Amino acid sequence: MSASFAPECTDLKTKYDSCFNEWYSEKFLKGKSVENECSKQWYAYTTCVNAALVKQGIKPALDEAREEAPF
Amino acid sequence: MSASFAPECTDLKTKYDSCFNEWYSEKFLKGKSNECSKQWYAYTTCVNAALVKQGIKPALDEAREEAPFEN
Amino acid sequence: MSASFAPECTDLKTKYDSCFNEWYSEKFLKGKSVENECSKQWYAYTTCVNAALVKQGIKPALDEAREEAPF
Amino acid sequence: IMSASFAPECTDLKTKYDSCFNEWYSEKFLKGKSVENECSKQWYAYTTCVNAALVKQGIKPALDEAREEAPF
Amino acid sequence: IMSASFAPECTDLKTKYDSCFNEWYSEKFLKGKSVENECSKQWYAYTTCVNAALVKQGIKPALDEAREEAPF
Amino acid sequence: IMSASFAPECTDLKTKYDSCFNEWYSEKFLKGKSVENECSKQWYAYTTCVNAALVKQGIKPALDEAREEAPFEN
Amino acid sequence: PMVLLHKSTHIFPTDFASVSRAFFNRYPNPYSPHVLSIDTISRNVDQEGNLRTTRLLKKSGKLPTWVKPFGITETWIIEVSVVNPANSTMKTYTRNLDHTGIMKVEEYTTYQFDSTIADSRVKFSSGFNMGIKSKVEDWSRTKFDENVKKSRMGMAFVIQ
Amino acid sequence: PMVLLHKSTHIFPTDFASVSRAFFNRYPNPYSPHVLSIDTISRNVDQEGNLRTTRLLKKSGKLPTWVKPFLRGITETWIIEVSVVNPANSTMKTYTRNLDHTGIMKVEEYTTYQFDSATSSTIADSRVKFSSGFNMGIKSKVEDWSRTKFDENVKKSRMGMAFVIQKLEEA
Amino acid sequence: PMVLLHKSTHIFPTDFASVSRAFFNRYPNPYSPHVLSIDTISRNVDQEGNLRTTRLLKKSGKLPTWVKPFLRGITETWIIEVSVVNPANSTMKTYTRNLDHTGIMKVEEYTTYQFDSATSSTIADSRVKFSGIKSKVEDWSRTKFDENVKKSRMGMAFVIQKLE
Amino acid sequence: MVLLHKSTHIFPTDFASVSRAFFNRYPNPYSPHVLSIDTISRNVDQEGNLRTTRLLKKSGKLPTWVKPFLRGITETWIIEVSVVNPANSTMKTYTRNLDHTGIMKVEEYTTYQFDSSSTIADSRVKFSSGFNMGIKSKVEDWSRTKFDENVKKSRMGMAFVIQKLE
Amino acid sequence: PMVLLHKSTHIFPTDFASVSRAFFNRYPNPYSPHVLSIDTISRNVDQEGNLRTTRLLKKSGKLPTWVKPFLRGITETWIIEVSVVNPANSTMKTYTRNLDHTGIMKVEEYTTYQFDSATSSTIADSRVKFSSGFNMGIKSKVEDWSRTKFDENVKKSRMGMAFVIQKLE
Amino acid sequence: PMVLLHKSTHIFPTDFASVSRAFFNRYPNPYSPHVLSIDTISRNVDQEGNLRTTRLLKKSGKLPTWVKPFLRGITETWIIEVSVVNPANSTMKTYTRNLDHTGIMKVEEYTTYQFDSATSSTIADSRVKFSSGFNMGIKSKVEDWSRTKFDENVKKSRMGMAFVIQKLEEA
Repeated sequence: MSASFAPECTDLKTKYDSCFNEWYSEKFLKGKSVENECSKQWYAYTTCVNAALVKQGIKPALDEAREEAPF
Repeated sequence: MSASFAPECTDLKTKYDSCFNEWYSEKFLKGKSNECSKQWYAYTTCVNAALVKQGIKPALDEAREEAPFEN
Repeated sequence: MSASFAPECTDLKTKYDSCFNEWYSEKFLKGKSVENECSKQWYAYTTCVNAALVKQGIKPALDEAREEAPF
Repeated sequence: IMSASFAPECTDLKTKYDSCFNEWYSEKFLKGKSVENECSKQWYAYTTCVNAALVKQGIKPALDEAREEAPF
Repeated sequence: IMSASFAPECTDLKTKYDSCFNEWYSEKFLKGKSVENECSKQWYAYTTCVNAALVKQGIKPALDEAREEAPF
Repeated sequence: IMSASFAPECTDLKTKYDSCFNEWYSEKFLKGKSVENECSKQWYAYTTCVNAALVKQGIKPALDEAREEAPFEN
Repeated sequence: PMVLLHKSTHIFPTDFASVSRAFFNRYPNPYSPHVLSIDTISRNVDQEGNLRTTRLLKKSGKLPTWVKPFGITETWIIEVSVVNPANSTMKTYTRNLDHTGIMKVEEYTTYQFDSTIADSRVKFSSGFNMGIKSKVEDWSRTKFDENVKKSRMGMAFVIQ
Repeated sequence: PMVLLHKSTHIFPTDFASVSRAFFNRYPNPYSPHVLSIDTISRNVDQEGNLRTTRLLKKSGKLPTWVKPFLRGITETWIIEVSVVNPANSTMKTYTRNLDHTGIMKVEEYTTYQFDSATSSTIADSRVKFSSGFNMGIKSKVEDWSRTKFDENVKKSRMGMAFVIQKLEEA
Repeated sequence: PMVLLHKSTHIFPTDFASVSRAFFNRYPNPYSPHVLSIDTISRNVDQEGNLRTTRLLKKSGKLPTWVKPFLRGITETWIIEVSVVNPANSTMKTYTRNLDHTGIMKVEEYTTYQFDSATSSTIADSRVKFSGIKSKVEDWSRTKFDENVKKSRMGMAFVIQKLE
Repeated sequence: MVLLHKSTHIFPTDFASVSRAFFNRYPNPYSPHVLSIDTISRNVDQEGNLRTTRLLKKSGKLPTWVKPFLRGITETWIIEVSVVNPANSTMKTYTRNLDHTGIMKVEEYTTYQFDSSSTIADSRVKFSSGFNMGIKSKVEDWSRTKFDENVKKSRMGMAFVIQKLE
Repeated sequence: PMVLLHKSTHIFPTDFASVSRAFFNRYPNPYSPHVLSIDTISRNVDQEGNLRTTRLLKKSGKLPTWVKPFLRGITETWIIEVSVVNPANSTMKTYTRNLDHTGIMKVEEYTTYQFDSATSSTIADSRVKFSSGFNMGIKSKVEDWSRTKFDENVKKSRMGMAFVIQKLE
Repeated sequence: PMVLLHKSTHIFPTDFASVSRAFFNRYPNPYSPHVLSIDTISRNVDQEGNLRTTRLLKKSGKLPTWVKPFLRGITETWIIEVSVVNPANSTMKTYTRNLDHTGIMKVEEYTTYQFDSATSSTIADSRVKFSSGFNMGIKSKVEDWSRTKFDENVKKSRMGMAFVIQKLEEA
């Protein structure tokens, strides 16, 4: 199970990923859902991580690559 | 699984190898016996086609003239 | 499966480790023994190892560090 | 042979100035006959050419900083 | 002190030739008093020794090739 | 235009000595007029100073060791 | 900017659900040790019912030893993916976020069901050439200045 | 930041006007080939009648082999030279130091010239301060290395231990 | 002499017998490909009922990029690993360190495994202690200084002469 | 890759003394790395001009940015070709390196021309290196390798994970 | 031309058939991650009834730090592998060597597999010869250096001495 | 330990006295800038009337690129210079060698100066021996490299083969 670049978030990330995995395998891919049923764990995780990501010098470049649509 | 150096040849290689292996274990080592000429033909035609473009062919031909097990 | 630095010792080593693993799991951790039930296998293994190790230019540093108490 | 300015266009001007300052240094200042600058024409020419060249260079800040410093 | 040839044996010969040339260059060629080679002996000796030595150096191919160039 | 001693304190001394040696070398020794040390004073000042400096130096052993050798013998 | 293109094809003898799930879970694993961390930056289902994810990876590695005299221990990588559960198809895009001045490595991969077939194309883009040009320009300058001094001086000396 | 000091003294068998004038004209000269140019940035006489000058030099040279490989090579460095002449006391003070490559090293040289009527000679005392941070650079690179490696080793310990624990439970 | 300390902790959701046993058999495993051999040097039960083992490991690897570029490259290191197990308190103490290449660096690692009945889990606390140029710089500075003293004396004297 | 530099100097003397200086410029204390000069050929052409070709050998260090295996002190041969036109009192000189030419070709043109009251000397240098293409090739191999490696790692990793899944 | 030798022996607690078949199928495997491909160039049964095979492997890896750093970096090596199997005697002989980068190093390996009924095991004997020309390269670099240093020193002596001798007048 | 030899000859168009005196005063001179100082360690006239001198020189300089990159850079070398002058025969012998950095290299030079009345010139013959031993260091690294690669490969075989044999027996 994967580590987050910010260790403080790793545990939460594990919870979000676990939930997402079940929703993906059982519901989304089986055509039974088009929503994000993982809102609690996602919120926790994404907050912790974004706290870390402001400290890192990477947010500008990442944002620029997010305004890009490589597809 | 096993790769040819030329991706186009890999399936051919598998077939050939598959065939050779049986022949090796069941006939050759048991003194009961070239039953792989078809698969060998396909495989080797592909490989040699690929080798002409390769820059190792001089060195390889040269090394194929050497007999390391003699004297 | 792991190897000894002296290949001649690897089999004896395997025999010994096997015995010790059993004793450790079944006897020692369960308080059913505080004695050495691997006399023979350990003897063979350690005779071989000490024979091989003494030739090694490593024996001094090792002996030096064995007089040491890291706790 | 006379020393080069870091900017070749200024070399000649620099020479004139230095020449003039040399005469002044030996004959007047050291002998107590002067505490003024008798070389301002040549100096102005020289210093204008130089400071023009110095702006292209990335060194004016650093030069200024160690010039604000008083090593004495 | 005067220039060395890459072949020390030729240095003496070289010195003579060069000396001779200097004179002719300054006094005759540039003043329009001559356009001929008044240094033929010294030149012959020097260039014979030199070519003898040059055969031994592995640079003769490159020099020969580069003499076929006309850079002007 | 004068060479330095490895110890700055000795340079002037060295110079005096060298000047003296030179005159003696060219005018007396090479002409067969002498085989003794007519520069003993200068030599004295200079060598006392030099050996003083040399004591502190990390080369004194290697140098002493190399002075026991005779590279011109056989 | 030099550009090199490579392409690759793979066949998975198993189902799209397992391949795409594996893709979302491919780290850590023993054959990709340079992966330090992977994070999910954003994920939602879009207008057409496709899953859109963006993730952030950090891998470690050395700049190639010969580029050193012209580095950094870690690189960030963005991974952007679309999954279409209807068609059983997936498209992925990875690239490095930093050190882009030196090189940019872009990889597009599309997974499609037939067994699951994967098409990859990588575009390496370099400027390693542009880096040398700077050091060489500097060398050239300094050398030229040195020589200009020596020519002038030497000539003056002899003219005397 | 490492600091190293050196001192030196020379005696010129000549007069202050000749020494100081030479200093203002010391380039070019055959013993100083890496000096590429000298420029006068400012010159004026102060409240106390002393001459105040700031000059700018350019040198060529190679950076020391012990610097990181990206900075290795031949470069040109700028040098500031600041001097005061006191014509009353016949004394001079000079100070030079490099303006760039200051991350790598700083080299400062203070020199005082004073006239000595006793020896009829001009005495020059020089003191040079070398101060660097190359040591700090090594210590930093090492520290970062240590953190990263520690991360890998703890990761492998955990991953491996887990692997073996799982495999030894299928039994 | 530089000294660095690091700490890390992990929780194994399993029993002390399993974690500690795995530790005695932790190689080979796919995440530790550079480990070449492991040997048990000595194993005994002490006065207080604990198992004391000393083992010798050999690993291959690249020396760290920050060393003198001639010792950089790939080498092999011997490592001593010493352990105490307490079956009673269900605890384990381990110590590893390099036996050779110590001139370059010393890397020591303590790791303690302890069973926690609360979590039904084994808690592992790891602590690491990691522990010439200046000479080269010194020599450089003396040299540059001597050269420069020469150049100043010579140059100055030259110019002073030419002004006469 | 090609880089260009230019320079001008004015010699406060007559064309004859300058050109004569050029033929005799070595040795001089500002040019310490010069080992030898040799005169390969010399004559006055149909149009009355003196044409000389000379050979120099220099010692020196190869540049830091070259492969660190070729770094160190070496000796290079240099060719110097000159024309003097005594009528106009003008001179053209050209040097270029004979060897180490794979690494660089460094050419220098310098023209001396008289101004009726000084000799004006114009210098031009053209530097050229094939280093760029060498680096580029080494990059091609790096990219090929990194690509191929990554394909194996992908194939293995995906297999390991897909299995550990099922 | 420097040469180093290594030899090693491994014992497989199994029969020759299983060992030799494994050898013909030894890649890919998780402990050999740098092997990129293996291909069969030729395979034949000879006069004496033996199987003669020639194979080509491609490996990736980093060139060693002791090489001229102009050649340093990561690359790919081609390796040729030649084998003979004798089914009667139950024995196998194999040979590998790199086809390219031979300028930097040549690394050869001979191996004999044999059955030993006593141990009921297949015994594999390996003999490896590493040979490099790096040594000659250093020596040559040192020589050129010595030649150049000597030339410089001859110039400095002639020039300097001539200078001082002139200064006497 | 490599040994390289070089020999050379020069002819001074002058008399032995001038050449030899020049020899004792050859520094400083513009073609030898790296000489920092010369000292006369000992000087005496021997039993047979020849002058015996020992001197100590210090040079600054760069170590050769072919040494270990940890040693590359600029340093100082002490040099001993030993000479005999024979005023009768007009002949001189000199011998120099580095006192330090002998781990890296030893460089020896014997030189004989001789008067030749035929040419009215002084002939100087120099014979230099270079010796190193640097080589043994390099070779050592290669050995280690090979040892390690070999051990790795043995591991890789033993594991790899076992693996495949296992995978085959499950059939």
